[PDB]
Order: sequence, then structure tokens, then C-alpha cells
Amino acid sequence: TGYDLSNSVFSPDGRNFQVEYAVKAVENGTTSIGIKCNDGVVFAVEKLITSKLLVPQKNVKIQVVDRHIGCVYSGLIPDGRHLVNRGREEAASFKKLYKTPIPIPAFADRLGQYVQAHTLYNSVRPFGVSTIFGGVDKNGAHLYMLEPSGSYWGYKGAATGKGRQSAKAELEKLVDHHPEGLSAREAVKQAAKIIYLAHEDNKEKDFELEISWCSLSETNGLHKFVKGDLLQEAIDFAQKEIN
Amino acid sequence: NNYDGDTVTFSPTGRLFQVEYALEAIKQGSVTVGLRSNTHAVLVALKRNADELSSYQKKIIKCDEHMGLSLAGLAPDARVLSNYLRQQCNYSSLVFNRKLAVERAGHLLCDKAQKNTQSYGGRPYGVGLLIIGYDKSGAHLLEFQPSGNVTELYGTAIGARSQGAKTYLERTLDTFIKIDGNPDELIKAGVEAISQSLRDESLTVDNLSIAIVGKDTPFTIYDGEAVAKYI
Amino acid sequence: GYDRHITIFSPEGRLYQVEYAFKATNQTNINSLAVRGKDCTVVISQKKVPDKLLDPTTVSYIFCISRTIGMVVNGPIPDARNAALRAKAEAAEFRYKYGYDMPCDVLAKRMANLSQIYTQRAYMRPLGVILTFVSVDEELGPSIYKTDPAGYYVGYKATATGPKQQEITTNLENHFKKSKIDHINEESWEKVVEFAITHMIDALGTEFSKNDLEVGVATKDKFFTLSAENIEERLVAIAEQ
Amino acid sequence: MTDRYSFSLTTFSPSGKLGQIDYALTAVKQGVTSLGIKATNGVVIATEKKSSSPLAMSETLSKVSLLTPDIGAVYSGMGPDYRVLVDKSRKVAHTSYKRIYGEYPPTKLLVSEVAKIMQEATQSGGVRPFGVSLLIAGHDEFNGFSLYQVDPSGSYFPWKATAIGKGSVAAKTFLEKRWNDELELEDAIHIALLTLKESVEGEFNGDTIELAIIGDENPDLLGYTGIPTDKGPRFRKLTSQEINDRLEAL
Amino acid sequence: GSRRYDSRTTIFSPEGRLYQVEYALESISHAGTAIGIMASDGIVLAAERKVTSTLLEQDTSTEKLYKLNDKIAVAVAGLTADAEILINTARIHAQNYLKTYNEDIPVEILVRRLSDIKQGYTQHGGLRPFGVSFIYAGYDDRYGYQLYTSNPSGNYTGWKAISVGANTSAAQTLLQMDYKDDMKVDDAIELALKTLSKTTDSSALTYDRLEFATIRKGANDGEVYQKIFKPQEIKDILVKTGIT
Amino acid sequence: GYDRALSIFSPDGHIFQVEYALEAVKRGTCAVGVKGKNCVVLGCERRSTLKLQDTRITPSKVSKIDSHVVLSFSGLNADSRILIEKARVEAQSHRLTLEDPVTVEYLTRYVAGVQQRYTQSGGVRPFGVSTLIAGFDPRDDEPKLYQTEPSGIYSSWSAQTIGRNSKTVREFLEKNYDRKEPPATVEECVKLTVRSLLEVVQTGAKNIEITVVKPDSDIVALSSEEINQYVTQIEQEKQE
Amino acid sequence: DRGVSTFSPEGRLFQVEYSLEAIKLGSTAIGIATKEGVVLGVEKRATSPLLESDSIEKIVEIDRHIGCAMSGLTADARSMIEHARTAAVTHNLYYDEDINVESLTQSVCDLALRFGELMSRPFGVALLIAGHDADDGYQLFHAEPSGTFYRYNAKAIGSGSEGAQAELLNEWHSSLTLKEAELLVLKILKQVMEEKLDENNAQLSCITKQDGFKIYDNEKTAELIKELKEKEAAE
Amino acid sequence: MDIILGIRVQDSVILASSKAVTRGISVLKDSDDKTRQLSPHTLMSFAGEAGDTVQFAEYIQANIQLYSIREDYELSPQAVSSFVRQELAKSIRSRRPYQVNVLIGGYDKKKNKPELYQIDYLGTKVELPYGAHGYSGFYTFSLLDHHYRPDMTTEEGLDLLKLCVQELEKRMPMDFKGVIVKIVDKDGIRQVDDF
Amino acid sequence: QFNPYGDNGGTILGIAGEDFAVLAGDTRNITDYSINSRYEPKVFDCGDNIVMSANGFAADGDALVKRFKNSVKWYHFDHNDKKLSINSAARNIQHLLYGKRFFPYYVHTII
Ligand SMILES: [Cl-]
Repeated sequence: TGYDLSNSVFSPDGRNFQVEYAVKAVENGTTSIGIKCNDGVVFAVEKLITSKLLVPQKNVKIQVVDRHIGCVYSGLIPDGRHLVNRGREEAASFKKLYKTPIPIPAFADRLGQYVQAHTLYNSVRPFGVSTIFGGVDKNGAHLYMLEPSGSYWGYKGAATGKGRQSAKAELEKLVDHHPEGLSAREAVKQAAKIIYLAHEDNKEKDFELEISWCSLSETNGLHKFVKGDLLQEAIDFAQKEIN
Repeated sequence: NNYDGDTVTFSPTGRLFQVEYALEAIKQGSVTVGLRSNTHAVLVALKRNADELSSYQKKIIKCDEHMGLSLAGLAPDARVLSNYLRQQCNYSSLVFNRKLAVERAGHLLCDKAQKNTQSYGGRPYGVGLLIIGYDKSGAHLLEFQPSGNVTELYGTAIGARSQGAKTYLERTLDTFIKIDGNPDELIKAGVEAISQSLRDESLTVDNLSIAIVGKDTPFTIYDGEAVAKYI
Repeated sequence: GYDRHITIFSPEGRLYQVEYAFKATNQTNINSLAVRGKDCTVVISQKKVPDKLLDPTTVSYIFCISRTIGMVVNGPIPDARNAALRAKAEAAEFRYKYGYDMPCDVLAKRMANLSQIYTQRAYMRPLGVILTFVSVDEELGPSIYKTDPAGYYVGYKATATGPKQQEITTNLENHFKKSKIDHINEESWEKVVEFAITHMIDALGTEFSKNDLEVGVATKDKFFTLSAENIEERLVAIAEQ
Repeated sequence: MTDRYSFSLTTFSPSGKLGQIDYALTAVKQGVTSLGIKATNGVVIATEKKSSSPLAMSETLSKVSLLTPDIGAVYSGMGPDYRVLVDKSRKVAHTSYKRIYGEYPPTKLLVSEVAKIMQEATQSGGVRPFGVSLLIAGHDEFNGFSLYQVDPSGSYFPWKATAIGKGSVAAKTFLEKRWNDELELEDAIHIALLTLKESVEGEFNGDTIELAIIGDENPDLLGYTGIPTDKGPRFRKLTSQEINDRLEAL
Repeated sequence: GSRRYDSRTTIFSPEGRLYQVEYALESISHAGTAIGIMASDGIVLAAERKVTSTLLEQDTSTEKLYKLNDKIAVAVAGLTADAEILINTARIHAQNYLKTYNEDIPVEILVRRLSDIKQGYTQHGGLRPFGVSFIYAGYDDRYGYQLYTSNPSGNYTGWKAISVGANTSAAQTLLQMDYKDDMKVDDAIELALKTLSKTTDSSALTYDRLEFATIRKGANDGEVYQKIFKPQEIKDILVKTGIT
Repeated sequence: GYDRALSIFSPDGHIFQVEYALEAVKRGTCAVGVKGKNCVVLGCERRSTLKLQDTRITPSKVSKIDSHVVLSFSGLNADSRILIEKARVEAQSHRLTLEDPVTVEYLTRYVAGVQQRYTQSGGVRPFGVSTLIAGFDPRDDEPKLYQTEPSGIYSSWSAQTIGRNSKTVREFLEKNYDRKEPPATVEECVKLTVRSLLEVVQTGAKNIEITVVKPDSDIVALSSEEINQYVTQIEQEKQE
Repeated sequence: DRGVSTFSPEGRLFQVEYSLEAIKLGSTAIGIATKEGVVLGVEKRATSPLLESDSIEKIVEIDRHIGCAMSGLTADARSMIEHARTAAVTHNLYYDEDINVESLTQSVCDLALRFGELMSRPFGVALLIAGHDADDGYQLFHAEPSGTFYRYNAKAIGSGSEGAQAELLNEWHSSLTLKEAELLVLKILKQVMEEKLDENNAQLSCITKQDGFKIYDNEKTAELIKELKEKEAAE
Repeated sequence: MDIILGIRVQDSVILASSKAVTRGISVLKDSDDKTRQLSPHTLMSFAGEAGDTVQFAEYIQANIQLYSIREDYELSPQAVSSFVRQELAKSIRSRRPYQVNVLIGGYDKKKNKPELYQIDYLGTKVELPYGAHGYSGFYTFSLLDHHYRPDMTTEEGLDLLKLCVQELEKRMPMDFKGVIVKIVDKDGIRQVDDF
Repeated sequence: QFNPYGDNGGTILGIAGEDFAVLAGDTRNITDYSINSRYEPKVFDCGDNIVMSANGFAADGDALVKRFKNSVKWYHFDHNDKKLSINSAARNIQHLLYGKRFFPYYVHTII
């Protein structure tokens, strides 16, 4: 054997074991989710409070790309940052040449091709992150999830990390119970609940909630962080549901 | 085992062993402590010597008038990273006439360390850094790890037996955070914190190394007879 | 045995990495089919959306390479999209350099040559995909050309790809033995799509709803994919006969 | 990133063997039989069209390829490797000769250039040898008609007649009995078809056999008139019908 | 990364030998024998073709003996493809020298440069060496008639008579026995053929399995002529010495 | 470009590639250097398994780097040519910029530097060669003899030998060479050099090469008969 | 095989650790720093008696105010010295002043880790860099291939280093004169050396503010050796 | 730099080269040797742009000396002249060409014949019985056409050369401070100290 | 054609005493016959008790002062906070200026 020692090597199955090993690093990471709504998207993430010494609200994990796209990820945090840095370069060169801000499907492929490129050679390592991202463009709202292999699809809801299965189950219920659609302000509240429910799979250390959102009506199509009263309102909603 | 030959290889459980071995170099390094209030930020570092005839390895490096760090692990790697920080702080000043934010400083270090963990041939940095600074949003303390992970904290410690000082700061959190407009008392708290990581050896005049930055205080380092006050 | 890790010859004159790339082709567990009419070329593929959370509109293995050329892929989506982007760029550059739309068979050859390079050069791995290109060429008429990881390519009267490819292949073979011709003798593309779906149903032995299929159609001067309602309309016609 | 394979993947073993070349020759052995026969007034090259599927159109896949108007090529082994060699062989005929001398290269020199390309794949960094053996038939004014074989090593040999691939051992024996120095082109085509029937198993007709000649000039295939010195290509691919005519009087 | 698959072609063994060079020499030892004999009034180059087939075109063939310029020729032993790469380089080097100095290149200078190229492949670049041994036969106005040999190591030496390829041990003993310094070309022709005839692995030595060439001053007055023997000319010289 | 680090450290602190390059030197034919009061003599072994050689055209073992400096060697012959070429170029380059020929120490230092560079450069192996560099500095009558080796270290020697069975001939020179009184004349120096080679060589026929270098670019190579006279004289004195 | 810039499980670079083993095989070099100057001494260690020992150059001048002693694979030190000399002269050109001993050492140590897959391996040589400047006065540095340098009051490197270092621990005090330091280097060298110490197989040097860096003659060292033997017999 | 002459006679080549080095309105030196020995039996005189002349001459000298050491053999004057021409032929299409004109006087030991080559900065080579560069030729060529014979001795060549220098000293505008004369023959190169 | 230089006028003056030194300069900035600023300082404290002024083309003058100020900063980093002597600063400035020998800073510098 030895097929798993090098990246870009096909096993006799037709599999790239190095990419599958990168997925294990993603599964080890904290829970992050994405919820598509009526006129936008909502992102949320679990931040494990390792110590009292961590400054609250000052270790921001969700990242903005351009002014209209939000990105969140689970797994190796530095690898995620590298991917977002690339995303920003891709989005900048698109706007430079074509004037209009990069569409979300267009942006999704730019990351997809970049991550896929890191499965082509043995001189590079696959990305150790699954990235949930999306935003609002001319064609409306889009939510995507990108994996170490370079595989991505559009999603109604998306989840990844240690509590992905708990979050996926909770996401599936929302899709069933809301066929006509979910509102932006509702999706923020739901996002909080799902993170709190997904925290049951990581309950040794207590955690800190972080939410962001893009909405055509609520945020005027731009990416913003949920803070202050709207954040505390979402936390209280989540606290009430676990009890 | 079979997956630790280079940084480009993942283990079956999704681990990067070369990055973990680089992390191990920090644990062997001498203890250093970081802590801050709202007005000032302090670095305290236990320096290490080869023998009685040798000097004590300098742990603290200045990056700008408002920023600097302490190191633990491979000193040459700290020199490379601190030099990079000096250039980035300097680029921010020349081009934008703007003091570099301590948060951006961390982001830049994270991205520089990351590139070394995804490419063949290179190696991870073998050093941990505690960056302190005072910028437009007040005092700051960062912890850099060569995996790429940077974390903003009220207080922390890295190196050998750093758990003792880290526990102390976790207890003292409410006290030292409110030491505002009083440099000497914030240092005292940091010196008492690093003392919880000592075994058999005590803090002497050419052993202790302290640095401070704050509201009306540029980043300055204290060594020799200047730290005799705090023993 | 490092001769099985990179693209160099084994003692028996084989490239195991190329052979294993062929097995990656069936990783998605999707069967595709392509046939030619008089005026058109129709390609159909299974569409499997297992996760309920997925946006089904974004789940696709058919690509519009140029205005005239379409491409369906059998294999993992990252490699599929990799091939799709390259083919689009190649088709665009061809038009710019040579002043006319890149033919289907020329694009197939170009992508096949690229695939060949990966089988000879060590640092590049083969793509684990089989690319089926379709168009109505202005010189050669209705065209089906298929590429694989080995760098092999050839024109087809009709073709099928996937896990149950052989069952579909013989089903089509037996039809062309009977009809005595190289194509589907049919005027409208609508009925050629109906033929394609009907013969896939017979070969695979499964029934299809509107969301279980994905259809691409090539006519003169344009290639286009069908919506769910376009396919549903097509499924109704089959059931009513 | 970047191609880090700057070292040879083909190296000498203790016994003195170049493993990858030997293994490339093994791949050629597995390949379908092809042959070439040289006559007094022409050359014939032929091979079986092994179809991957009956749905596949075997006309689109050309095993016999024109390199120059007076030079043709056929192979045994890996088809994709052959295809890219033909592309490189056609281009090198222009870049390293026609663009310099204003005329097409003689057979031996074009063969030499192809051999050079195949040799480099044997020694250059991060590549395997080509998994094919070529048979190159051609004509030029000063050397007349000629037939060459080119191996994965980059070695080439001129032949009166030969065969490569699956049933080459038996085919070469058959050609030894039938070949003489007084053979006319039509006689060589007849012998080629006889030799090839032995190795072919399934259908044997103009649709499953690919055969081309290097013979007289073809003014009708030139595409224009007005220049007396330009008399047309000596390379001609025999049609499916033309083959079947000769299979009746077999 | 790619380190895993590197053969490391340019390294020493514990004994201080170059693995790849040694294995390349082992390869060459299975190649058809080539003999060079230097006489007072010329040089002979004789070489045995590798197991010939009856349908091989013999007259329009070149496997062993190659012309570098009007005054210098080489006999090859090993991979032919490798040899042709080196031959074209040698041909170009000779023309560079002529272009620069308006004088034909001295034999040793050409040999040294070609040997220096081989040396390079054993010390750096990570590539396999050229699996080729040459016998250089040439003339210049400094040293007159000269025979050299080079091998994959890039080491070259001068000779009065020398063999490369297969059965060199047996061949060198026979040459050492019958060679003498006041020898003529016609005598050297006979020695070359007799040596091959005894060391050959074939049943009997025939015209179709040989390549032959001479470098005489047999032209008209103080000038050198290269004669690459035709098939019929080899047939005649084989009968004339009483081998067939 | 080929980058591989071929020369690297081992757990015990050795660079095996450099040490294996020394084994190649140990395989090479013996070479000896002896410096007298007003001269230096370079002796060299030539193995006698090679008959039917052409000694006119065969590369000589001792090479002139400039008109006043010579270089002999032991080890891989092909490798030695590269060092000699580089040294010859540096010799002319020094004359061009400094307007003065190289000192023997400088030329040695350069060659040694080249050998060292190949011990910590990527993609290359060390030179399988040790050299003896001898000559006289410009406008100087003090004899110079230096030795280099694959690692890159170099040093000056009153007398030294390298190559196969060099430990035997070094043993001979260590008791026969007096520091307080070196060979006063050319004849004495050549004789001691020939004597030392006769401990190892076999026969004193066409196996020994001798090259004598004297001050002010006075270098000459001895012929067979001239060397044979020393061999004949030494053997007659030995039978005692 | 394995990467050149690889970490061990303990968190050390394999190649750097292996180069340190090569340095232990090297000949002994000792340095002692005083308020009157810095002394540097080395074991020459000739491999054979025919080798002219005066050509063994293991003590080296970098500038007038900075000297250098080496131990290990001494051939590797040539490019380090070349760099140091250039750095020292270049700084004088840019700033019209002598360069600090520490700054010079730092410049040399920057080369150390510039290896990988830059040069192919670390240096197999340790350096003792001694000098003087106006700011920090007389200084002695130990530059390793790890890229690390420590300042020392006294330091021994090479095969007899651990034995010599233990001896320097006891003998060194802050009021040592230059003459006392010279004898102390000779004393400790004679203890750890295999062959018997004399003027031909051992070499002394020093750096003073007044006269700069000077390598001692064999005549001068011989008298210090004779003075040393007499003083030990005197009690 | 200004006056360089060359005369090939029966058994030797004689090169004469002016001693003056002028910059502006000042004769900086009056004892300059405008020649370099390329090999024991080959001598090259030069004239042209300041700096370029010596830089080129020494560069050629180094290359020829390198060849001599490598092969332990002296290149023929014909071979050296061809090498020099090629270097100038490269130079003329460079970013900054060597503006140097040369005469190469040599004795071929294999042919036992003297040889004189005239090469200008463009790389224009000609073998001649007598040669000159610059304005010198406008006087000396017609003079030598008249007085030169092919079978002359070295002494006759020197008298013929004196006749040229006298004519130049009479009719040339600039003071070139006399000439350094050198002879190239079978015994090598030597300088005439009293001219 | 684009002319990369300009003249911003003004004048500067440096005098040295026994235990002190002055560096004066007017605060006027001009182009052609127009006044740009009545108060635009061009005499700067560069640290280590060194004052500097680069008068002429202001853009080049500002760039130079900016580079020297930065040179002082890095001198401290690289040489253990050593004070840059006036003579050392002068030599450093020579290299800054001569570094652009073939596209000069059009300024008259005084420290
Ligand atoms: Cl192509």
C-alpha cells in the first residue's frame, strides 16, 4: 500500500486518502452553520471558551469577502484564513475587470478551483477546512459549502464541524416546516438555537456565540455582524429553547 | 510515525505532526508571561543561560514604539518573525501614516506561519510569541503559535511550566485587569505570576526580563539593575 | 511499489494511477447516455440529490462549454469543474485565435491531449473523470466525442457512461442493429429526448420523476439544458404511449 | 507547488537494464499488430482498427497518420502517446526544417527528430518513456522510398519489411518468406493484407482494417493547379471500398 | 513530496563508486563489440551490428559508425539514441571551433569536451548518465592519427588499439598479442576483422552483420580521406582476408 | 533545477557523501609530493594493467595550472579536469585584475573553496579528488607544497602522499624526510620521491611519472630513461 | 530518506543536532574575556608530522577590533569568515565607524539557518568571536550552526570542551589580568590535548583596544608556555 | 592612441606604435606601449577609444594565455587573428561596442612564415604585407606601395619603417612623440630600444 | 514631455558653535510665481540629536528625510539602541543620495 502517504495519489479504489484525512481535521473542529433565508443568508459559529483569560467578543472567526460575501469555516483556522485571503484577491480582480461585484456562484467556483488545485500535486497539502459561505447578488441570495476535495454545492442550509449531524437534523426540520421561506430576523434566532443545540456535542468547555448576516432588506445587501440588542435577543431565544 | 516526514502530510486522524513537533519546541523553551490592564500591557520573561560563564538569552524584542513581543522556542525563528513585524509596522507608518493595529499584527503573523505548513520543502516556525501593544483601541495582548493560531487574551504564559503562571492569572483576572494608571503594580502582578512557574531557581538581577507599553509609555525593556526593584 | 503511486510503467507495461483514475469515474454512482438525431444531439444523465438540505438547482454534472458545445461528466465534481473551466477557456481562445467556433471533436482532442500529458508527466495527476462532448457541428453534423483519463478519445454514433454503462450500451447496440442506421431517425429534438429517456428506463430498469433526470440538448448554433418542467413535459409524453 | 520532479524516472539497474524502456516495450507487445512493407515503386503501412465499442465510430480514430505529404506513420502500443507524438512530429517537420529550407524533410531526418523526442522522455526529469513503437514510411527525391521503425528508447532501424505489436513474431516470419527485392506496390499491398489476416481474429474488411501507401504523386489530391513542380502528395490513405476490392482477389 | 521517488543518480557508494556509472558500463558490456586500431599510415574502425534480421535494410543503415567531421569519426557501443544526442553536440562543437579559429578542431579537444558533458551527468543534475562508450578515430596536424575512448564516467584515454562493448577482455588480449607499432592500415584491417571473428557470439562473421571504416592519408598528397565501407566493399574485404 | 541535498549530516555527526568521496581518492593511483631546499618534485603512479596505451596523447597525471604552478591528484580522473579547468581560469583572472600571478597558497585556497562549495550545495555531489598543488610564488625562491581534499580543508606539507597505499609511502617519508635538512639538490629530491613510490608501485618501468618544478616558471617532465636511471641506481644500493 | 529541515518529535531540527556532533569531533578552541582584553587559543592538531603546522589557520582576523577562532569542519568556516569580513567593512563604509561585536555575530548567525530544499546543509563548525567596541567593551561570543549565539566570560568548544568548561568555571573571576588569562588558556589546553602542548601544535591570540587583534608568534607563545610550567612547579 | 603601423618582411613582422597619450590639450604621457604579447610568437598592437583599447587587449591576452596553458600549445597567428576578429564581430552589435582597432603580427612556427593581420573595430580582417590604422595609412600606404619589396630583410624593413615615421612627423598635425618598435620572428618578440 | 522635477524654492542655513548647533530655514513653499504655503516646515528633528533639512524639490526632500528617519530607526534595531553619531549619519546620507546617482534627489541637504 502506502497510497495514503502522498497527496494526489489515487488508491486502488479511486480515492485520494490525503483529502479524506483532511476531512478528519474538519470533523475535529468547532461547529459552524449557514442558513439561507427569504432575501439573504445567515452565518453562525461556535467559539470554545478555553479559558477565562480569553477576551470576549475579540477573537472574531467569521470573515467578510468584498462587501457582500460572508465566510465561516471549521477545522484548521489558519487554512481558512488563507482561503479567504485568496477569495478577496479573486473578488478584487473580478471587480477590477468587470466593474460589478463578484456573483456568489462565480465566487464559489473561484474558491472551488483553488481548493481543487491543492489536490493535484504532492508538493502541496489539501485544505483542512470545510467553508460555509454566501451572500446576496443581482440574482438574489445564495448559500454554499466547500470541502477539502474542492467539492461544493448550493444549500438551503449547511453545517460542518464536530456537531454537524445534530445541526443538520435541526436544519432539515426548518426546511420541512418552512417551504414558503424563512425570514432574515427569524434565521438569526434559529441560527443561535442550532448552535446551542449543536453545543451538546462539545459540552466540556462552555462557548461564545457569534452570528453574521446578509439581507437585501435588513442589511441592504451588505455583510454585517449581529451585535448588541439583536445578538442578546437571539441568545435569549436559544436559552429558552434548550430548557 | 509514517506521517511525520514533512509538513505537507496529514495523519489518518487529521493531524499535522511536524506542526505538533514545532509546538513541542516551545514547551522546552524558558517560561514567559504576558498580561494587561486597560491602560498598560506587560511582558515578563525568565531568561535562560548555557552556564554561569555565559550570558542570559534575551527573550524580548521591540517591533515599534507601540508594539513588541516575547519569545519561547527557536530564537532565530523569533528574529525572522519579529523582523517581519518590524517591516509591517513600518510599512503602515510610511504609506498610511498609521500605527499598525495589534490585531492586524496577529493576522499577518498567522498568515506567514500558515504558508510554511502547506508547502513541500519548507518547515513550520519553531517558536511561540506573546505580542503586547497599545493602539487606537487601547491595550492588547496576543499569543502566537506556529500552527498559525493567534489569540487575543487578558493574560497568558508560554514555555516550560507555563501552566502555573496561567492558573495564577486565571485566578487574579479580576484584580490585575483594573490596575489602571499604575505601571509598577501591573509589573508586580506579572512578576508574581511568573514566580508560580519557578522550580529550585529564583528571580535574580540578570535573570529577570520585563517590558511594558501603555497610554503614555513607549515600548521599553528593563534588564539588569533596572529590574532589582521588582525582586 | 512506487510504480503504483506516480504515472510510470509497471513491469507489465501498465499505468496503475491511470487505471485507478478510471475507478474514480464511478465514485458518484451516476449513469449518462448520449444519442444523435437528424438535426440534434441529446445527452441525458441521472440526477441524485440525497441530502434534503441541498439546493437541487446547483446539483449538476452537465456543462455549457460554448454556445454550440455541451459537456457531461462522469466523476467527482471538483475534477469535473476543473475540466469544465479549462474547456471553456480553450474554446474561447480557439475562437479568438482562429476566427471560428471550436468544433466538438477538436475540443475533445485538445482535452484528451491534456489528459495524456498527466499520464506521462509525474507531478500532475490524472483527473478522475470521463468527459462526453456533444454538439451539432457545422461541418460534421450531430457529434458525440468522449474523453477518458488515459488520454483516449473517439467519435460515437451513441454512447453511455457510468456503473451500469454496459447494460445501456448493449441496449443501444441492439436498437441500431434493428434500425440499420447510424442515428435516431426523428425530426424534432423533443422526441429524440423521449427516445433517450425511454431506452435508459429499459436498460436500467428504473422509473424516473422530473427531478431524477438531467437533460442537455444540442441544436444548430446553440446547446441548452432542460429545466425540471421541460423534462416533466417530456415524461408525460412517454407515459401517454 | 511547481514541478519538483527534476530528476530521472528512468535509471540503470544493477544488471544494466533500463527498466522503464523495457516496460514500455512490454506495453508495445500488448498493443495491436501493425506492419510495413517496402516495394520497388512504393511503401505500404497497415494495422487493425481495434474498436473499443461497436457504438464508437472507428473512422474518427485514425491509427495511420500523415506527417508530411510524402511521409506517413502507424504505431503499436498506447494510442494517446502516439497521438501527441504525431502532433509533435508534424510541428518539428516545419520548425526544424521546412521553415529553414523551404521544403519537407527527408524520411530519415524526420524519423531522427521523432527519435530525439522519444529519447528525451527516457532521460529528462519527471517523465516516463513513450509507450509506443512507430513505423514511419516515406519518400524523398534523393533517398527514394524508405521504411523505419522507432522504439521507446529512441532507437530507429530501416526495414525492407517488418511488423510490431501483438503477433509480430509470426508476422515477421510470414514476411520473410514472401518478400523479394522485385516486389511491385500492388504485390506488397496483397502481401500486407495476407500477413494482417493471420493476426486479426474478428471481422476482416475495409472498415476494420486501416491501410495507407507511399507511392506515385497524386495531382488530384493536391487541391490546386498552375505550378508544374508541385505534383501532389505521395501519401495516400486507401478507402474502405478500395480495400474490399483487393480482398475479393485474395 | 517528490523526495520519495528520487533514485539519487549522482551519489557515491560506501566503497566510493558511482552506482549509475557502474550499471551503465554493465549495460554497454552487452552491446555489439567495436574495435579501433591505429596504424602508422591510418586508422581502422570495425564494429559488429547487434543480432541482424534478414529483412533489415543494410545499405542505407547507420548504427555503429558516425562521422563527426571530415577528419574525425566515432564507433558507438551502448544506447544508439543516447549516442546520437552526444554526436550532434560533438558535430556542433567542431563547427564552433572552426568558426572561431578558422582551423579544424584538434581531436583531443573535441574528445575532452564530449567527455566533460558525460562527467556533468555523474556529478550534478540528478539525471541518469549516457549509456554510451565511444571510440574516437581522427587526425590533426599536431599528433597525427589518434585513437581515444570515452565512457559514461566521462573519463577518456588514448590508445594504439582498443575495443569497447561486448567481450572486450577477450578482444583486448587478442589485439595485445598480434599488434605491433610498425603496422600498416591493410594489416590493421585484417587484425580488426580476425579479432571480431573470434570474439563474436554469432556462428560465423558475415558482411551484413558488420560496419567498417578507415581513415587514411590515401588521398592525393598530404590530405586525409574518410571511407565508410559499403556492404559490397565489406563483402570483398571479408573474402580478401579469407574469413568467408 | 535539481535541488536535492545529497551531502548531509548523519546521527553520529558525519557527512557520508564527503567520506565516500575520500574512498574514491583511496582507490585512485598513488601520488606523492616532496619539496627540497630549492625545488618541489611531484611523483605519480600509473597502473600497469593497461598495455597498448598511447602515452603521447593520454592525459598526463600532473597538470600545469600556470607557468609557475602545477597540480597532481588522486581519485576520479573526470572530476579532476573540472577542478583543473576552474583553477586555470582563476589563474588568468588573477593576472588580469591584480597584475601578478597567483601565489601557490591562493590557488590552493581557491581550489579548496570549490571543493567545499560542492559539499553544501544542492543537487551536486562532492569531488572524488584530493590534489597536491606545488610551485613557487612570483619573485620567490621558497618551495611551496599544498594538499586539498573533498571536504575542502587544505594545508601545507614538507612532503605528502595521497591515493592507494598512501599510508605505506607516508610511513616511509615520515622517517626518511628530515625537517632540519631537506633534500639539498634536485637529484636528492627526485631520488627520495622515486624511492617512496618504489615501496608501493611494482616495477620502475612505465609506471612512475616524475615532474620537477623549480623557481621562475622552470618546470620539466622526466622521460622514461631518465627515471629508469634512478630506479637502477636505487636497487643496486638496496642489495647490501 | 527524509527532509533536511525536519523536526524531531522532541522539537529539534535533526540536521542542526547532527552538525553539533561534528563539532564535538573538532579540535579544542578556548576563549577568555577580561577587562584588559580577550584571549583566544586553539589546538592545531596536525594529522601527521610532515604537515607544516604553521599553515594550520584556525584563528582568524575579521577586522582590527574583531577576531575569530573555530572548531569542527573548519572548511565550512571560510564562507562564514568571508561574510563576517564583508559585513564588518561594509558597515564601516555605510556608517564611518567600527561595527559592534554583537551586530557582527548576529550577521554571521543569520547565515546559519539559511539551509534547506540557500545551501544544502547547516554549517559543521562552531565559532568563538572575540572583539571590542566602545559601548559594551571586551566581548566573547559563541556562534553555533543553530543560529544561536551566547555571550561568554569564558568558553571552550571542541572535543575537550565539557572538561575544559568545568575548569574555566572554577578559574574565571572578574579581575583577571591579560597575562593571567593567557596562561589559563595554555594551562587548560595542555590538560585536554592528546599530544603534549608546545608552540607548534597550539596557537594563542588576543584582542585589545589599543593594539587591536593580534595572533601571537611561536616565539612569544613558547615563553608563555615556559612561564606556565615554572609557576605550576613553584607550589 | 593614434598611430599604429605594421610591416611584414621575408623573415619577420615589425610593429611600430606611437608613444603619446593625449587627453584634451595635454600630452599626459610620452612613453606609452600600445601593445600586448598574446603568445611567445604573437604580438598585438592597438588604437582607438580611451579605456576600451587596453581593456580589450588584456582580455584577448588572458584568453590566449588560457588556451596555451590548457593545451600546452601555441595557437597560430591565423587562429589568434580569427579569434580576435570574432570577438570584435560580436562586439559591434553589442549594447556598447569595443571601439578598438588592432594589428596582429605573428610568426607561424609550423609554416616558418611571418604574418601580419589588420582588424578594425567592426571585425574586418585582412592579411597584408604592410598595414596601418587611422590617418597614418593615408601617408604610409602609398609610400610602402613604392618602396616595399617582399624579399626584404629585417634591417631593410626597419629603414623602410624609419621612412614612414619621418613622413608622418613631417606631415601629421599632431605630435605623437615617436614610436616603440617591436620585431616578431622565429626567435620570438623583442623591442628595438633606439629608434 | 513629462518633467519629473520641480522647484519649491525656500532657503536653509546651518551654523555650528562650541557646544551647540543651529539649523534654520524659511517656511515658505512655492511653485513658479505662486505661494503654496506660508508655513510648511522643512527642518526636522530626526532623533539622536540630529536635525536635517533637504531644500530644493520638496517631494525629493520629503522622501529623503523620510528615508533617513527610517534609517535611524533601523540603526537602533540592528545595533542595540546605539546612538547614531553625526559623522555616521552623514556617511549614511551619502549612500542614500548616491544610490540615486542616475536619477538624483534634486535637493541641497544640511544636517
Ligand atoms: Cl494539444
